[PDB]
Amino acid sequence: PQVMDAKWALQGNCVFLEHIEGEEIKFGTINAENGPVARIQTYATGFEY
Amino acid sequence: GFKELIKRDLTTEVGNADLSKLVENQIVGHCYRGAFAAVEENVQEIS
Repeated sequence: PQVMDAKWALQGNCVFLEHIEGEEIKFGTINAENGPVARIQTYATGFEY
Repeated sequence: GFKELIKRDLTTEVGNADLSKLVENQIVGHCYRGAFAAVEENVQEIS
């Protein structure tokens, strides 16, 4: 295309905490990152004779 | 005159667990039973 499209992807986040008997464990989180965008131009030259 | 009524004699099923606490499944027993006694059959004694 004239201009590209960014790549997307999801990622989970969690950390292991010490779990002492019968406590509630704290959940993680999900997040997404996106790539950049690139584009393509045009060039041309010629001659007349 | 004595009748033993049974639907499920015994069923030890693993119960729901709180994974958030890391507690194991609740082992729970269960029986669906009943009895039908009478007085025409029985005679009491003493000693």
